[PDB]
Amino acid sequence: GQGPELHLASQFVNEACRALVFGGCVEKSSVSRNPEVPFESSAYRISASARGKELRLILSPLPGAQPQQEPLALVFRFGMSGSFQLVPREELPRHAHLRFYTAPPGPRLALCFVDIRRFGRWDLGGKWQPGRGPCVLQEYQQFRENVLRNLADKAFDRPICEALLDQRFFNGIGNYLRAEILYRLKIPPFEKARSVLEALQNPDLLELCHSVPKEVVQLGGKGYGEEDFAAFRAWLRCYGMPGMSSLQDRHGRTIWFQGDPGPLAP
DNA sequence: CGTCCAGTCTAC
DNA sequence: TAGACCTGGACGG
Repeated sequence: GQGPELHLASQFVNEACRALVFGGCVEKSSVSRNPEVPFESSAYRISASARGKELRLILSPLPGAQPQQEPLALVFRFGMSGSFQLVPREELPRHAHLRFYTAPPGPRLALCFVDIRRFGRWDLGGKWQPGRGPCVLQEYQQFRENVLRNLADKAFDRPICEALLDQRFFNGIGNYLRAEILYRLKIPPFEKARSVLEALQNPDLLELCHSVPKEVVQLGGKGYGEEDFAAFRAWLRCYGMPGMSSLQDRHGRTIWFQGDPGPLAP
């Protein structure tokens, strides 16, 4: 997932879990190299928030719950294929790598972090990743200022299409988003980032870093629901669209665009 | 059957 | 940085 997917995932967890009580342990799959979640309570609620490309689950025991302990926070990064599902306890999907089980009684459900490729990671501790910039979705003015106020930084030496993936400044922006954002302003992807952003001292390039992902959020769903996917493929104008160019950036990631590749092309 | 394609993280 | 980390779907034979 990118910003939209992480945000929609957070809304999914909060709606799904609003009226559920969890109890017992936090089960990890045998295959997962992420840490055991050292947490057990007779009764806890789960809530989520997203910030950029990270999602924070908070495990909050009910007053009286045993053992007495304080809330525990986990941050997830999804990598290529992470997601959350609320499933029947005895019908876990494949690659359900972390599972929270609803308490005795009630219909026995499991909230599962599902990650086919296992590129996703989780950390004990609620801290956002130090060095990630503010969320392009929920912290727009802070994100905007964090870029224009630090254009001297060497990150802006790189092609704009590469800078847009630097989560220190574009926390939430990933591959389809950079293609879709640049196509809307017909900016060559290998224009120098500083050159494009100097200008901004018309929805402009930093506004699109906010408004474009917000469009994806308003599409809704996307595993949070199959025509959900069709609605997305329809929304796309550039990424993987017939008649568009593609190149490799210097980290081997495919940028989609129309026309002028731009000066710093390989 | 095979090939090729789809975001960190970390060792050097 | 260059390579590591994984599965599954879309292809072509």
